[PDB]
Formats: sequence, structure tokens, C-alpha cells
Amino acid sequence: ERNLRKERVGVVSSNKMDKTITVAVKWKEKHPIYGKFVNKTKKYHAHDEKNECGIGDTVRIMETRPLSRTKRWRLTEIIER
Amino acid sequence: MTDPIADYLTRLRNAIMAGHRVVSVPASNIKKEITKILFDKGYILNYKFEENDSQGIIKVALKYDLAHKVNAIKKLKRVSRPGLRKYVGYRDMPRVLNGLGIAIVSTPRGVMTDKEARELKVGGEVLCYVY
Amino acid sequence: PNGKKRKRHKMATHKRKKRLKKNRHKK
Amino acid sequence: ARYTGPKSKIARKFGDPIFGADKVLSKKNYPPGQHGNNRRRKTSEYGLQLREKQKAKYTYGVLEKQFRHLFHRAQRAKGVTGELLIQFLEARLDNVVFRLGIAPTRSAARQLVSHRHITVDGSVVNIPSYSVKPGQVIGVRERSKSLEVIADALTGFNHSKYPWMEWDQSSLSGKLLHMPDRTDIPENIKEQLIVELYSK
Amino acid sequence: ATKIRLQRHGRKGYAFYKIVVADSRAPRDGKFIERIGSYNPNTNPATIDLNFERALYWIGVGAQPTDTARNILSREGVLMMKHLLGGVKKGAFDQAAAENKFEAWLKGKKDALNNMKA
Amino acid sequence: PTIQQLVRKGRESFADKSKSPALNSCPQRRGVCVRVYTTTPKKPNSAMRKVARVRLTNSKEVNAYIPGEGHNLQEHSIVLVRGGRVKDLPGVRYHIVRGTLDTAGVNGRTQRRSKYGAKRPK
RNA sequence: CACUAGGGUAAACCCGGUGACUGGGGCUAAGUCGUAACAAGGUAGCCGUACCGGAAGGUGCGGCUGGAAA
RNA sequence: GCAGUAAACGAUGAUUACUAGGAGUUUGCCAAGCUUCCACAGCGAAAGCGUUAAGUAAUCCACCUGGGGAG
RNA sequence: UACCGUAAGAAACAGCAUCGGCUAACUCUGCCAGCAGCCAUACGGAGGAUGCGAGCGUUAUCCGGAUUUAUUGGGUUUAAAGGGUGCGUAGGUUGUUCGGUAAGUCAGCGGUGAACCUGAGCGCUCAACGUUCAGCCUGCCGUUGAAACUGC
RNA sequence: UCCCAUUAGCUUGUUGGUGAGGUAACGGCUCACAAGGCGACGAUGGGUAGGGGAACUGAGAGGUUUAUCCCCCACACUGGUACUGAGACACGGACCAGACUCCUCGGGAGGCAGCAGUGAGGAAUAUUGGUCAAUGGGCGAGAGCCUGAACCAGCCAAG
Ligand SMILES: [K+]
Ligand SMILES: [K+]
Ligand SMILES: [K+]
Ligand SMILES: [K+]
Ligand SMILES: [Mg+2]
Ligand SMILES: [Mg+2]
Ligand SMILES: [Mg+2]
Ligand SMILES: [Mg+2]
Ligand SMILES: [Mg+2]
Ligand SMILES: [Mg+2]
Ligand SMILES: [Mg+2]
Ligand SMILES: [Mg+2]
Ligand SMILES: [Mg+2]
Repeated sequence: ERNLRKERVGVVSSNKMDKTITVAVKWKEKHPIYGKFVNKTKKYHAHDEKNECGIGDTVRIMETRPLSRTKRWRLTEIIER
Repeated sequence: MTDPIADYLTRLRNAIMAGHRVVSVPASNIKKEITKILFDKGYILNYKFEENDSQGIIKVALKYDLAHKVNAIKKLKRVSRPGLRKYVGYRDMPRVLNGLGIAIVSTPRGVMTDKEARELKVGGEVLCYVY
Repeated sequence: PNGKKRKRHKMATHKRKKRLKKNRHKK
Repeated sequence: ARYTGPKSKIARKFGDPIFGADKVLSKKNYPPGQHGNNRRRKTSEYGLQLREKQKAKYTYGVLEKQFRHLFHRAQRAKGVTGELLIQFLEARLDNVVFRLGIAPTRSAARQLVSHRHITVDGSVVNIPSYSVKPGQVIGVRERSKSLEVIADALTGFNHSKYPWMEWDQSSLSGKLLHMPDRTDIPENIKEQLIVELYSK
Repeated sequence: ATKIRLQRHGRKGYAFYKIVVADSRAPRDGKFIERIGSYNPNTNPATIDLNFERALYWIGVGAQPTDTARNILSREGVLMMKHLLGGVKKGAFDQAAAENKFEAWLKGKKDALNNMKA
Repeated sequence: PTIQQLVRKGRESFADKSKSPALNSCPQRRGVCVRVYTTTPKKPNSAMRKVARVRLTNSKEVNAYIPGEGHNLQEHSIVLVRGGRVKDLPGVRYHIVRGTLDTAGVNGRTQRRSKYGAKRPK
């Protein structure tokens, strides 16, 4: 009966932080004017308590309360290595 | 090669403009589907698939009106090019020549024309306009 | 291929080069 | 505002005596001014469209803003634009009174409407541009049913032959059956020219 | 507190009111939580349109009506304790039959004779 | 251009410029005449046009053409300046509003009176 | 005792103004000196570069035809 | 060793596929791979281009938006 | 709403050589002017006529035709416009076929999105306007499916 | 979710961690190891602007502006600090520091971006008006009191 916090699927881009990782999520969609489908990425900052992620692994993250200054996500699961 | 479908349309258009009776194209699955649609709608006289050691050859025999020496096909236009892909829903399916032409469209139910696409209520990628 | 079009540019180039050659050696 | 100028000038300028019957239209069939009846210089198609529009306006006593709004209404409505415009022009209260014959001229009908001698559905209506709908009853007000001018105008009007108007002399009133067709309307206005002029 | 009141919405000389549920601090014709009816006082029958279920719900949760809104609610029959009855049930008030009370009062018509014999 | 080129750069639009910039989008302006002089038209036209150098309230110098037959303008006269440029005259892109402030209406006019600030004759 | 608005100091930056004097440009007429281009425009023209002349310009070197004649 | 310009021109960016005829010409065997002139369809405002396109289409890059001021 | 007695208290402004609807006389640099231009079918007055009309003209500002920034929807031999020529980084595009996935794409369901604006009424004597109801929600979000094409 | 690359590097509480304090509340929010974070998918800096729905305009795509109307934000001579309070940028509150202005020899006051006069600036925009009768608001057990919100009237070629 919860309210279903936001979830994202991305690729780890950095792990050189104490229990914090950077996840890049990329996608395609059409240009607002010219209609061409363009690539854009968005970076995140997620909490990893166990430090169980390397670089380039496909991960799933969930939205949480503010855990730091610009750190609003936690690592739910790892889909690929 | 950058756009095999546009190349197939260009081969057909050039053969029509030159007045040829038969045009040979390298074969592909989507090109075979387009040739089948053209034959069903009555734009080409006949077609034949040849499976040689290469990818194969589509041999198309064009249709000329002996009464007026005019080909059955007048315009062939590629819509969704590699540099700009176009997708429409079934509600916004294009109408070609005020319904007197066809719009070959690839849908999740297969490759068909805008008429059956509207009937089955499925959208997809607008391959080309023919009239 | 009228000719006046190139004549105007030729005139402008003459004036600019004369200006530069007069300004040289003066500081 | 109202035109309230000389009428024989407009009658002679347009040829057709749109303001009824007059003795002046004979022996004088030239537009007013010192340059009248000096042949006829070639007037353009735009000039002809303008003269048709002016003929309609002077016929029905309508100024340009109201006429443009009437054209907009006809364009919005469903049917032929010109036929709808002529129907809307004929559906005005003063025109309806004039067709019922309560007053001799359209200007007389407008004066009666303005001075409140005409009732619509039992209530006094004094707006000359009031749009009469079919099924309504337009009659003389009870306090003015014995006016000399109204009695004279109705004298000799025992015909009341208009198919889209039913006249009752006992109640001194009349009713509108339906909107007449343009061919049934007895006006020589070519509405097509006005339509193209206002749409181009 | 939450209130039931009227917003003036007609034009000059012709007032038309929109019966809304709004916070008391809101502007008179501004923000409102919900719209529950309309009120036309110019007509002699004093035209009223009201959403009965929503009005009853707002009264139940505790919206405080203004004087005129309370009068309108009473006229429409929202103000009742038939649901408050803890010792009875199916207590059909049927007061709408008496509240009909159709006031078909009209005026006689008189005319002036036109004696213009000249 | 290609769709990728337009995505990278896009198109550019340039706003136009006012035909009478010294008005600063005001329909008219107030000014003081510096010198009221006479000028010669271009080659195909021969006349002696009456122009005034006007200092507007926004500290701008303009050349304003005085229309009508005769005028009472001198130096240090408060006038109203509106837009409008004369074809043969080069550099004169403003008009003096007759019949307002110091400048009076054109005497003896009967037609086009409102364009020259002439009252209706009794 | 820290914290700080505000004050003084210095610098350096940015934005503006004015200044003896000294340079282009636009527009209008036409005073003066020539005739550079348009015809093979009377030395074919033009492009780049260098030097030189009251000015249009001239000459050297390479290029082009958007040049006749042949 | 600097400098980095040109009527540095086919005044025509690079790839890919397709679409008539004539006349010459270089190279290894009729035929490529070139290199030059008339010329169908088509294109173009016209002069003209025309399988070495300025035709039919697809991909990417460069550039233009009245003249002068002013490169 | 009603009664006295009264046409009585109530029309101007801009055009008139072509485009453009409207014409001749008297004057004459003065001028006019959106353009073609005119020093008189164009300047000023007179008589007429033509637009509009309690307004009519002028100036200022914005939008459309204007495709004059062209995704829809323009171009580059000579009109403005191919970089002197290559190699190459990021980026953009990717022959054919089989099998997955479901990011793009398609479809279904649900939520969300005053006043104004669109058909029908109702009330303002009509109309502007006010008001009610049907027709727009054609964006965003959530959740279920499809697998032809693009992506992996 | 605007322009400038004739703005290419920016950052040291800055990015993360441990703990503590603090707050209605999570948090470098603050305070006592590691070197990370953001950047041609435009960081940083400079310039300009309140943002939407409306409105206007166009066949549409789109473009212009947010005058009146509604929603959100910011502000109350300029800065700083708080107090009171459920709630504070405190719009008819306070303290301090500035500048300006006014009335007084010890000093004391004001802030016109609430409504009406007036002056100035400008091409240009009105009454030092009536009433709380209606709607809304504050307080009161209610009657009621107050309300320059509001409803009206006046002026203005005036859409
Ligand atoms: K060369
Ligand atoms: K592929
Ligand atoms: K309190
Ligand atoms: K009150
Ligand atoms: Mg020279
Ligand atoms: Mg010579
Ligand atoms: Mg020579
Ligand atoms: Mg020499
Ligand atoms: Mg070049
Ligand atoms: Mg009117
Ligand atoms: Mg050129
Ligand atoms: Mg080249
Ligand atoms: Mg407190």
C-alpha cells in the first residue's frame, strides 16, 4: 500500500567515493523542433552501503530522502556486471 | 549504401522514367514485403524472387497502360529516412493523394498499408508514399 | 561577369594597401 | 446613424427604384451630379461589386458595420452564404413590418418600430434591427391600432399575397411561416458579388 | 477555516453568485477548493443550483457557511439531522413536498382603449 | 542544411528596426527648434522646403519638415514632432504637427483642414 | 571574545565621460587635375604579392578567361 | 628556417546506387579503368548540364540571407 | 410605466490622375506625395461626386501575406553562398541473416490537466455581454500487453 | 525553462564518509578522515528578464505580450539583526546603521509600491465623491461594530 518511489536503471560511471557511486542513465527521444531522435544522459548519485559495484555495471536505483548534499538515490539491485 | 529502401524506390523510379520493363534489385526481407504490397495493390505487373549465392535478387516486371503508354506508378517518395525517422499512430496515419494512393507502413503486426493499419488500429514507421 | 563588381573591390584593396604603406615606419 | 438623405438620388444612381414607386425615376435615369448621363465610363468589377453592396445597404437601411456583421453571421450559418445574407436582411423587424404592409416604405416601418407602435409576441419591441424568427407574431400595438397612417397603408393592401407571411386583419397582426428562398425574395441584389467582395 | 460562500461573478447591475468551498483567507473571487453550485437572485423565484451530495459532505467535514450560503442550504434541505438520528432509521423527511409550494402568483392585465375617432 | 546541422546550430532571426527611431516608440514627441531653415530637394524636384532642426526631450537632434503654406516658427519654439519621411528630401524623416503648442494652423485652408490643424470656418 | 552591516585605506579590474592635437567614412552639389575601367576603351582585363608615384594608377613574378584577333 | 595567401577555378565538398545515344582517345585483355567533344529523358531564370550531371535518390561536413559602411 | 405639446433641441471627417470607389471650372514658385511621380482629370479655392458615419483622418507599436531563417517549407557553375587540399578526434549515419531484450516505436486501461475560446440553449426589449450544458482536452504521469522497424 | 565561447575550465565545506550539535524536518545546515565533484549533452563568468493560464495573431506550425482577470514567486526608503506569534520579506510593529526630508536648540519626527489631492516628468490617463444596502473579511453568545475590500456615483472620443 506504499506510494511507489521513483526507480531508474543505469550504468555505473564512477565508484571513487566512500559508499557513493555515480550512475549515468541515457535515453533517446525526438527533438522538440526538428524531430530527429537525439541522445541525452543524466547523472545521479546513489548510496551503496556494501560498496558492491565496480565500473560499467548495470544497476537499478531508487529514490530516497536526502542522504547528503546532492545524493538522493540508493542502489536496489545489480542487473549486470 | 546508406538507405536500401530508398535505393529500391530510386531503382524503380529510374526504370519507370527510362521506360524499362524489368528491374532487378538486391533482395531483403523488407524489400520483399514492399514488393508484395505493390503487387497486391496493383502497381507492378509481376515479381519473382531468385535465391542465388548472394542475398538474392528481386526481379520486378512493371505495368504499363497500353491505352495511354503510362506506367501504373507516378510518384514514389521515401518518408522515414535514416537521418530523420518518422513514426505515426493509427489516428494520425497519412492519406496519400486524398486516398487515391498508398502509404506503406511497418507496424508491429507486420508491413502493411495505411488502410489496413487504420483498420487494425496499429501505428508504426511510415516507410513510403506510392501513387 | 559585369566587371564593375570586381572594380569596386579592386578600388577598396588599393585604398587599404595605400593606408598600410603610409602607416608603416611611423610609431 | 441613418442615411436620412435624398432618396431619388440613390434611385437614379442605381436605376431600380429601390425605395418603392416614384414619379421622378421617369425623365431622369442618370446618377446625380453634373457628370451624370455623360455616356458610361468603364467601371471595374470591383466597382460593380461595391455598387451592388451599396444597393443592398441603401435598400435595407443598414450601415457598413452592421452589414459586415450580418455577412459574418451568414458565413457562420449553414447554407448558401448569399442566400443566408438576403434572408437575414429580410428577417429584420422593419423589413417584416414593411412586407406585412403596416407601413408604406421601409423607412416608415423603421420609424414606426422606433416610435414603439409595433409589438412582437405581445410585447413592445422598438429595435429596428431585431431579427424576427419564424413562428413569431408581429402586430400593431393596441394603443395605436387607429393611426391614420397605418389605416391608409393597410387600405388597398387586402392582397397580403406574400407566401411566407400570414396576415390577420381582425387582430391587426401577422406571422412568419418560414425563411423564403432567394428566388422567392423580390430583390434584384446579386448576393454573389457581395459574397466575393467580402471574402476576398 | 474552510467556508461555504458566494463569489460575485455577474456584471454591473446584474449579480450572479458562484457557491464555492474556499479557505477563509482566499480572495472573494479568487482561489477556491471546490464549486458546489450557483445562485441567481435577480429572478423572483431566486434561482438556486446546488450539488446536494458534495454540500452535505462539506457540512459533515465542518465547512462553515456564511449567512446567505446557510439560507440557501436550508432552502435546499441540506441542513437536516435525519442522518443524525441514532435511534431511528429510514426517516423520510418528505419535506420537499411542502418545500415545493409553487408560488404561481401572476398579475392581471389591463388595456387602454384607443378612442381616436378622428 | 542537414537535420544534424540544424540540431547543432539552428536558425537565426533578426528583429527589424524602427523607421523613426528618435521617437523611442512614442507616437509623438516634444521639441525645441534650433534653426529654422530652407532646403533644396533632389535632382528632379525644384522648390524651397521649410525644415527645422529640433532638439527632442530625449536629447536627440532631428530634421523636421514643416508642412503647409507658411509658418510662424522661429528659434526656441516648442513644437510637436511626429513620424513621416519626405521622399526627395534626404535626411528629413519627421514632421511638425501643425496647430499644436507653438506652431499654429495653416491659414486660409478649407480642404484637408484636420491634417493642417485648421479650425472649421464659421 | 568571536560574528557582522557600515566606515576608512590602498591597489588592480570593469563600465562611462571629456581632452590640445591627429585620422578614415557617408551624403550633397559641383570648383580643380587628369582619363583608370566599359569596344582589342586605344598598353586585353582581373587575382595574389612586392616596390614606387599629385591621384585615378605603373611596373616586376606567378596564376585565371569572367579576352579579342587569330 | 619563417610566413600561410591566389581567378589555390571545373568559380561545381566527400561517399553510394541507378538512368539513352553518337565521335575520338591512353592503357592490360569484346571489355573494363580512364581521359576529351555533340547530345534523350530529366533539370535550369537562361546561358546551359547531361553516365566525369548541374538528372534520380540516401548519409555527413562547409557556407548564404539587399547594397554601401567593411573584411 | 403614463399624461401634457412639440419637427421641434441633435452631422461631421477623409478621398476624387492609375493602383481605387469617385468630375468639371477658376488660381498658381507656392506645393503635394504610399508608388508610378505632379508644378495641372495630382498644388490652392469653388461646384459636384465617392468612403464611412458620432465619428473620420495622421503618427507610433505588433502580427499576416513574407517561404525575407524555409522540421512542416529556401538555397550555394554564372544572382549571396563549396573550406586550397588531405588525414583525423568527438559526433552523426550503418550490407545481409538467425535468436534474444524491450530503450525508441505501437496499443489498451487509469489518474491529472478557475476564467476565456467551439456547437446547443436561457436572460439582457435586440446586440455587445452574462450564464448553463454538451462537445476539446489533441500534454504529463502510472500500469498492462505487441515485436515489423531503429537501438543493445 | 533567454542571449554571449570577441566567456574554457570552475570548485576547498568543495565531493563523500565517521561522529556530534542543531532544526518542525532530512541534509556540509554547522562543527571536529579520504580527494573527490562539476565540465563542449556548455561548467564558470557577463548581459537581460518576475514565471504561467489568459489575450492577440495566423489554415496550421508558430510568433508577440503577460494592461485589465486568475494562480505562484519577490518586495514594502536602503542594508543588518532578531522578537512576538499557529503562521513573519512583519503592508498601517521594534532595534541599529546609512542617506534624504521636516519641525525645533535639550532634541523630536516621516517614508505617498493602501485610497483619494497636488507638483514634477511626459505625447498621455480621472473625485482630497457616497454607502456598508449586497458579497467577502475581522471581532463578538447574539443583536451588533469596523471595513478607500467591495458595491456604486463623478470625470475621460471612447474599446
Ligand atoms: K592554378
Ligand atoms: K540495419
Ligand atoms: K496567534
Ligand atoms: K457589508
Ligand atoms: Mg592601386
Ligand atoms: Mg583608358
Ligand atoms: Mg586599357
Ligand atoms: Mg617605375
Ligand atoms: Mg572562394
Ligand atoms: Mg455606432
Ligand atoms: Mg557569386
Ligand atoms: Mg575546391
Ligand atoms: Mg516564535
